[PDB]
Amino acid sequence: LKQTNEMLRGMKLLKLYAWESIFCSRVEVTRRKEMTSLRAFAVYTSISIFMNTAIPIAAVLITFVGHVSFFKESDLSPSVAFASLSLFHILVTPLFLLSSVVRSTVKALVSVQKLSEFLSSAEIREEQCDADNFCVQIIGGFFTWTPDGIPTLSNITIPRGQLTMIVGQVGCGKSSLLLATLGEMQKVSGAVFWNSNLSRGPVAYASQKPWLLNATVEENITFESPFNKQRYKMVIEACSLQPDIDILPHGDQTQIGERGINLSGGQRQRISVARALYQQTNVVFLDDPFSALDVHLSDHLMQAGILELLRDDKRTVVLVTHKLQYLPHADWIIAMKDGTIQREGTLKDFQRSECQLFEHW
Amino acid sequence: MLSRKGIIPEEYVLTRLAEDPTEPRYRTRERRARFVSKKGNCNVAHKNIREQGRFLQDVFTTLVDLKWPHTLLIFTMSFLCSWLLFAMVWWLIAFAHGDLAPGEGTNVPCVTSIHSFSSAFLFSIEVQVTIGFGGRMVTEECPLAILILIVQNIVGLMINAIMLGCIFMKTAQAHRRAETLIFSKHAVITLRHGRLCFMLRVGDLRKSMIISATIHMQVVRKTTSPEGEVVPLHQVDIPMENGVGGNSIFLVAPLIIYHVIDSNSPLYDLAPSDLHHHQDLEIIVILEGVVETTGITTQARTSYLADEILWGQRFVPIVAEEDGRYSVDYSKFGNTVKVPTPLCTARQLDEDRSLL
Amino acid sequence: YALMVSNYLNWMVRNLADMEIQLGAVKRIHALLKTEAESYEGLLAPSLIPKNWPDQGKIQIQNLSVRYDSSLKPVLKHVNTLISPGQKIGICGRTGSGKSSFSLAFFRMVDMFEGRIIIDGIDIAKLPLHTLRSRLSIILQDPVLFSGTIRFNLDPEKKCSDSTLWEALEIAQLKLVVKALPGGLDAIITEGGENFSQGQRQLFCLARAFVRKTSIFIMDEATASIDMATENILQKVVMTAFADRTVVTIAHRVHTILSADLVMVLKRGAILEFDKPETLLSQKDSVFASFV
Amino acid sequence: NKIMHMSTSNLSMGEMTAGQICNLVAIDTNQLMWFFFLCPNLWTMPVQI
Amino acid sequence: TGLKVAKRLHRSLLNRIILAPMRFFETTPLGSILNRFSSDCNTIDQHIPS
Ligand SMILES: CCCCCCCCCCCCCCCCCC(=O)OC[C@H](COP(=O)(O)OC[C@H](N)C(=O)O)OC(=O)CCCCCCCCCCCCCCCCC
Ligand SMILES: CCOc1cc(CC(=O)N[C@@H](CC(C)C)c2ccccc2N2CCCCC2)ccc1C(=O)O
Ligand SMILES: Nc1ncnc2c1ncn2[C@@H]1O[C@H](COP(=O)(O)OP(=O)(O)OP(=O)(O)O)[C@@H](O)[C@H]1O
Ligand SMILES: Nc1ncnc2c1ncn2[C@@H]1O[C@H](COP(=O)(O)OP(=O)(O)OP(=O)(O)O)[C@@H](O)[C@H]1O
Ligand SMILES: [K+]
Repeated sequence: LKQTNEMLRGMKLLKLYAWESIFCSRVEVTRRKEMTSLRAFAVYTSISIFMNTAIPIAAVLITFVGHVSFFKESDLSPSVAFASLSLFHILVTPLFLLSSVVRSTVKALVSVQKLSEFLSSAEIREEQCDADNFCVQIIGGFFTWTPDGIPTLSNITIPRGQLTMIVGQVGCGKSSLLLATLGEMQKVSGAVFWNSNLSRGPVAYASQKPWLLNATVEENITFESPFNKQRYKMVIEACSLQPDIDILPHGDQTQIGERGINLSGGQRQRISVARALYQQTNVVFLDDPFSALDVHLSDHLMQAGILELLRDDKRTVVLVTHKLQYLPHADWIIAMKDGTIQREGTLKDFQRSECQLFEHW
Repeated sequence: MLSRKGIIPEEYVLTRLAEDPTEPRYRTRERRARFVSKKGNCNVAHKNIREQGRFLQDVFTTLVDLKWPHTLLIFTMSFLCSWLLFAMVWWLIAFAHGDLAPGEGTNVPCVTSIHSFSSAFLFSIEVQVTIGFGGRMVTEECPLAILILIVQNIVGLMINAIMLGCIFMKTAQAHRRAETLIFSKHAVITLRHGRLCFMLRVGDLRKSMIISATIHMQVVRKTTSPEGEVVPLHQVDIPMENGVGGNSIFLVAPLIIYHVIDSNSPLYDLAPSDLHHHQDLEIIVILEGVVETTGITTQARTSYLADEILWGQRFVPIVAEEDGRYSVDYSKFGNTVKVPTPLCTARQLDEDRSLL
Repeated sequence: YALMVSNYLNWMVRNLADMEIQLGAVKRIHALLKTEAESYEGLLAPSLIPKNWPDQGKIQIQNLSVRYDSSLKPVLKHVNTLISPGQKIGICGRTGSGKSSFSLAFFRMVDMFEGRIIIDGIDIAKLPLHTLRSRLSIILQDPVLFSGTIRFNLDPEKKCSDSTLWEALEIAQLKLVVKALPGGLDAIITEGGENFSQGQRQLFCLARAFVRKTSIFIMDEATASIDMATENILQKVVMTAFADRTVVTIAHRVHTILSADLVMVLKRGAILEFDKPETLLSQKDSVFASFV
Repeated sequence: NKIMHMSTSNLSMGEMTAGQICNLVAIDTNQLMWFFFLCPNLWTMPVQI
Repeated sequence: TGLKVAKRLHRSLLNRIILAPMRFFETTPLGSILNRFSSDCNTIDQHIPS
């Protein structure tokens, strides 16, 4: 089934290539290998049917033959024989089905064991264990991924209306730091404080790996939110999803996402980050919207949407992206290198360090 | 045993999405509930009602207001059971006194010439229905026999009295259970004398006309007040645009219930855009009155939806003046035909007068 | 027998419902078997009418007419053009009604209310669909790789030559990657083609030339066609074209279509004027305006 | 409910992927369900025999 | 009989799909094709004979 789904996914290429006949033979050969195993299922279920259908007959044969010929206990009166015949039917149902009961009990023991191990697996950290706004105050900074064994992240140190932008290399504690801030990482030491002014409140999120449901385009974008005509239209224009929703056969009702309509990495990233903007919460967290997209002008459209949203709502935005089009202009940069935080260095403060300021521009 | 599920595999499956079938029957049903039906059978769920106690008078009233074939069965069963119950106890008394015993001339039975239960059944029939043949009759010195005879007569009188009362009130009231009042399935909004008017047709299917017919029209809408009030089924009464402003209507030949939509009228903002089925704009027309023959007040409500209202249509004329009398073509009673008319909004229509 | 009548009747009804449910599966498959088939093979003499392989790259058109969605066919109506071997006949027109007109009708896998196409004198339309497509190398738009033997993805099922095609394809693109590819001749563990990039499959499409000595390329550029990858693609294509190949290109990228000897700008089934330098871009006020 | 409290670490997401957990719901819970269907019969069948 | 019918029926279905036109793939959803090729096939393969 996995082999043939890949075959039919690339229908246009296979049909045009005139390779459909060759590839059909490959699927047929696999079925022929499976047909031998299917023979065993069919052959051995006949034995089950035969045994179920011929065991009661054999039991009746030996009982009556033994009583009448060999043992000769008494005569074969109609009353005793047919009362016993009915008893054979009533008693052969459980004698035949007791095997399946034992198998069900054995499967139940296995199933409960597996569920018990799942219920006793790793669990996330328990909740609640002059910025003058929703702020993040980090001083200690001793986090890690695994609950135990070689902690890695350490010395992490980092208000509203703040377009903070963490910049760094691959693997230098960029996405892990954001995940640790969200509260889904393991704490070793320190004290991270969440200040709520407008335990943490709702946070918009768009991870590096795009995540989609299997629902309509508007349903995927809304994420269990009331439909707003102006808001829904505004986000898609910023994300430039109008051509992409038009090419869809149903328009804005196609089953977009996993187990739905196949898409591309760039399109998934845009819609994933688009949903975060629609969230319209006190804080907004983003993680490299253009990392998987090689778009040249869509970054400008994203900048227009971000700047318009930032002016309108002043929600805290941490846009951690490696895009060198709006890096040094009006951004609260901060660099974490080699799996360690370095400094909350502003644009003017970065020149004091003079590490990699000239690389961007 | 003989079932396919001798052993359940319970294996996981991988079936891709296929939701919409060929038949659109899944989304075909989209009807919205109404608090008054077209046939006048209003249906509102009076859920969570305080448990008012039930009384035996309700059962007695249900006997009075039953149907005709059911009343015959109830009373036939009542009469037959009454005779049978008393025949049984008559048999007991005769048995307990030795009357049912073999022949003996010394004793005087409590009931003369009572031998079997068949005679006991016949004796009870004669006593309760008061036929009184006299071959089987009561005797003296048996006080229980006198007592039951009194009880049977008293019971028989009350049972007969109920039957007469039930029959007497049946002929009076059940005659007034017929509704021969027909409205129009679909109403119209037309242009009469320059002013927009909402019109519907109502006729009488009974020769005897309804005396003092009063018409009440109400717009039902979930009108949330600007101050903050919210009401789910607010009813706004609508005038009639009659010759005197009253609610009196004469019903001989069907007429058009035309109301001029003005500033006072809530329909001042009616538009064909808000005429779709899923719009909360419903009209209720109620023509109360009393039928001359019986004297019982009659009511016949009807509900018109926005989808059931046809904008810019005219009712077909009905009454043709023949040589001797007037001809009514009830076949074309509720048939509405189009006519070139303005299709703007009555609120927007005020500009036309202002412009002119 | 009377005692068992009860449970017999119950299980006859229950199994009948199960068969009624499970007999709908065969009903669904019969609906699938009722689909139509266009044409297994054409009506021609296979002895001398066709040739072994069109290594030239010349195609002749006699009032070509295309059809799709028979209610309306506004694409490729009575268009006639000639094919020049070794050139770059670029195609780029209106995004909505002129982008994928020629591309859809090229491989005879679509309807045609009229038309006549012959390749090097042999009857393309009259020849079988599989036979016609057997010797017509093409290119894709999105990166698709059949999981399994990666060599079988590139090399054909027949596998006339292994080392020569392998070395030539490596030189065409990713020589170090192909030579150092752990898959080798078998290359069974494709793993969905995670290791390969988007443009690598295009070289496999080009491998058909080394596979089948087919001059004509049905090219198409989309899905992040980088400048460097295109230049490598262009370098391999022009090297192949100089020897025996003939290039046909359709894409919406301005840079790819700018460096074209001719042009086939198509809008709603109408082809614009074709001239040598970018179809006379300087004189024309339509292609030049849209280019910038 | 345990899924909501579950951790999204690489070890807790690779060894037990979404499919493994989803398959457990489908397969394992149905197996336990059917055992409760057949549980009264397990204690009764010996009595009938 | 059930086993051999399933073996014969599957081969016929696949040999019919290879002859399908381009409009058939571009109009009919793949999920419906997979359903009739996987779910329907499994029933005939395993449960239909029983
Ligand atoms: C010479 C002989 C001639 C014989 C000819 C006929 C003699 C007639 C005698 C006059 C009295 C007979 C009464 C008959 C009543 C007929 C129907 C009638 O009027 O009932 C109506 C009333 C009340 O009952 P209800 O409506 O169910 O009330 C419940 C509820 N709350 C309601 O109001 O709707 O009325 C009642 O129904 C009465 C309520 C009493 C409640 C007591 C409950 C048990 C009653 C029976 C046992 C009595 C107690 C034990 C006595 C022992 C004596 C040794
Ligand atoms: C969806 C299954 O839901 C059921 C669940 C039950 C309870 C039950 O013991 N079941 C298994 C038994 C085991 C040992 C095979 C079974 C399944 C299919 C057919 C018959 C049977 N045996 C039942 C006991 C007597 C002999 C036959 C009954 C009936 C149903 C039902 O609505 O079909
Ligand atoms: N979920 C995880 N569990 C355990 N270790 C992890 C996890 N994610 C990352 N790591 C380890 O920590 C290192 C840093 O990961 P991190 O997510 O901080 O990188 P990054 O710079 O944000 O990456 P990217 O380029 O994907 O944005 C990784 O190279 C890996 O060794
Ligand atoms: N000739 C008639 N006799 C009796 N009732 C009539 C007659 N004409 C109309 N009605 C009643 O008037 C209402 C609708 O009037 P109209 O003239 O539009 O009939 P209609 O469109 O044929 O109605 P329907 O579909 O309900 O039968 C209905 O309640 C219908 O029973
Ligand atoms: K009398």
